[PDB]
Amino acid sequence: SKGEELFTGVVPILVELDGDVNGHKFSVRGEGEGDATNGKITLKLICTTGKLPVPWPTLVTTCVQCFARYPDHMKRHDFFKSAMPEGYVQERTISFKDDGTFKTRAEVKFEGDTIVNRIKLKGIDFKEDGNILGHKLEYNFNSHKVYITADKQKNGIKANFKIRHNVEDGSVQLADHYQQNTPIGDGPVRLPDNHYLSTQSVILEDPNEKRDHMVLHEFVTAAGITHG
Repeated sequence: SKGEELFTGVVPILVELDGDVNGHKFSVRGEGEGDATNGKITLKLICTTGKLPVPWPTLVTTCVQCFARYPDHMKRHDFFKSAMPEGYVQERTISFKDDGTFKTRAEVKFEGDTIVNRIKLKGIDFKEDGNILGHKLEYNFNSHKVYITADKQKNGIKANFKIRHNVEDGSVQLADHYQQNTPIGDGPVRLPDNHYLSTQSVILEDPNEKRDHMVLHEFVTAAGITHG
């Protein structure tokens, strides 16, 4: 169908985040491009309000899963691309184990020849000396499995996963991710069989950049289904 026809080449990405964490109001704007044909996503995210009140690794999951590499036999389970022309709504609850929680609502839609991901984030109950508000998380990212299961009742999908953050002392700050995606258009989308996304990420910096920013590389590939 359509949707999958749009991600055949490189598609620009624009990210707009407006956040409130414990009263800290910030805004992130990022630029990049996507390439589902290989699993690739490239973003540069800048904090336009100044210094980010939280570590950048906390915002990776929040700041485009339609750019995943689905194998041919599993393309009938690509919910993200099937709903894309109109877009989808990505809702998330992120529960940091020993600290506050994030609540995010995003609209990921097509704005012309550009993929736009507009997010609203509100986190509360954070420790002023925790690993999040204390900036004790390492500046790298791990590899994780994103478990995607269909949600027939809402004509969408739900996904769950566990986000290993490395802390400066060699411990791990767990961010438990609960997610649900619902299409914005009034159309027939593909509800998938149970599968997962094997994700590899890379967090870098730009040496010539004086702004609070993060450069995010994403390589995600879907698996978990042998048709039979």
